[PDB]
Formats: sequence, structure tokens, C-alpha cells
Amino acid sequence: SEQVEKNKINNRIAXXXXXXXXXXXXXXXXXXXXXXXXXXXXXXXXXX
Amino acid sequence: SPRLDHTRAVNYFSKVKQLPLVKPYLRSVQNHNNKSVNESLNNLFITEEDYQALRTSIDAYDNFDNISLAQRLEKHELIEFRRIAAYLFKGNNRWKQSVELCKKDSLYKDAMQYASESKDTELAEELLQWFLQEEKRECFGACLFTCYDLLRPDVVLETAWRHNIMDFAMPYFIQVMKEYLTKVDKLDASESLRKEEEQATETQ
Amino acid sequence: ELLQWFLQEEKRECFGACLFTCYDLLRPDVVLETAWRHNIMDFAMPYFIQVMKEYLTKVDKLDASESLRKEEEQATETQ
Repeated sequence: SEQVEKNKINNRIAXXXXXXXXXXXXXXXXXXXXXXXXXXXXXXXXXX
Repeated sequence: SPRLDHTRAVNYFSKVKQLPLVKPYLRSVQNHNNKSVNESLNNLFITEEDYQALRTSIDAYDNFDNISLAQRLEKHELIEFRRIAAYLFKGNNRWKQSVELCKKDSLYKDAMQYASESKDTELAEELLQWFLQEEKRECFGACLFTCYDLLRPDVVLETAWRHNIMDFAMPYFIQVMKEYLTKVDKLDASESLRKEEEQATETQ
Repeated sequence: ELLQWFLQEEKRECFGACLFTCYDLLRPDVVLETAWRHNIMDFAMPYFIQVMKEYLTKVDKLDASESLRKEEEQATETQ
């Protein structure tokens, strides 16, 4: 019950440093976030 | 507790269809790293759907059959274990987890993170070459690849020219390596002058 | 400062982002990119970017040359 219930919930809510950032950043192409700012700014900056 | 062999107990429980009573019996215990413990213990956390414990139930004690265990997990629908069976099979060995993907379990997410720690460099071309024919986040692909030192050489930066004329503009990274290969050049020219300077001095 | 401004207020950015470069290099990667964030289109021009290329391919010439200098004398005086 609860587990299969917990199941569906997902599919339902919509160096090290550099790596982590880039990851929690992604969404770039999704709409060119690296243009608006986020993606491009964050990446370039904490990427040099 | 002290002064049982455990090995001669779980056996009487398993062929009993009642072993779970010992669930807590496995609580303060499981320090013994014993096999019957983890072995069915996992089998327990598996059909029971426990992941928090199961994960921690093995976040230390590594005494078990690192194989078939993940075989029953893959056969699931609830990715929880199809997500850990993914881990369980990879376990401090990143090559398995990626080289075993395809449409399913191709998560635009963890797939862009479990490659990074790899060492079989070329596997990047493996993944990337694939990104091209089957996905579009090639951007995040061909990029997160690069930024870690350089695993994305000239070989790949070109593959995209012959191939995809259009599609390639993105760079964050290609330049990270540029002044990087312009800064190591800084300090290098610096020590070159070091030499020059001392030489001319001691010998003028 | 100047360049960032060229972009938002003028178009000769070409002569701008260029006469900048040709002198050693004061226009690093930092600036060559600042222009991307924005302008996908608008950037093709180069005269200079390559002036620094074989420049950073010629200083490499003489450098490999002295590297071999070393190699040559070493192997000679000793084996």
C-alpha cells in the first residue's frame, strides 16, 4: 500500500564543488538557461 | 547473544516461513557481519520494500553475494530497488551501472553524474556517441564530460564537425581548458624566466 | 568595461573587441566569452585570435627547440 503509494509520488513533483554545481544546474538547454543567466553564469563562473 | 553461532539459527528460520520475527533479532545484531544476516536480511528489505534500512543495512557490513541479489531487484517495477540494484551492481565500480542502460533507466539525471568518476576515458565517446543518436541533452553531455581535467580531446571536438555542422555551440568548458592551458603557460614562462634571470646573473 | 558597453550601445564592437586583442593579450577567455552569454550570432571576425594562435604556436616552436637543445646535449655528454 504505502510503498506503492510512495511509488507514484515520484513522477509527481514536477572539483567536487564544481561538479555539484554543474549538476544541480543542468536545465541549461531546457530553455537556454545559460543565456537568461543561471546555467551560463553559474557554469562559466564556478567552472573557469 | 554471546555464545551462539548464528550460522546454525537463521537456517532453522528460513525453511520455517517465519524468519521475520527475528527482524529485530537482527537489529542489535548484524555487527557480526554474518552472511545469513545480510543475505536473507536483504531478501527481507526487498519483498518488504525497505530501502532506508536495506541501504544502511549494507552501508557498512559488506558480507554477501554481490550479484544475484541485484538480480531480483532489477525484476521490479518500483525503481527504488531498480535504482539501487543499479547501485548494488555498480558498487565502487562505476563501469557496470552505465554500460547497462538503454531507453529505460536512462535517467537524464544520475546518468550525467555516474560517468564523471569513471576512469575508462573512452567510455565518454561511448556515452556521447550515444547521446547523439538517441538523446538531445548532448549539451550537458559533451560538457560535464570536458570540465573534469580533459577527457574530451580534439578527437571529439572534431567528430562534431564532420558530423553535425549545426549543433555544437555551447562552451563553458572548452575555454576553462584554454586559459588553463594559458595559465600553466603563465607559471611555465615564469620559471623559464627564473632560469634566464639566474643564469645571466651568475654568468655576466 | 569599454567592450561590455560597445555591446549595449554601439555596433563597431568588431573594431572594438579586436583592436583590444592584437596588443600581447589583455583580452583573455573571460572577455571572449562574456560576449557569448549574449550574442549567439555576432562574433565572427578574427584577424587577432589567430595572431595569438601561432604566436602561442611559435613561442612553442622555440620552446620545443630549446627542449631538444637540452635533450641533445644531455644524451651526448652522457649515455
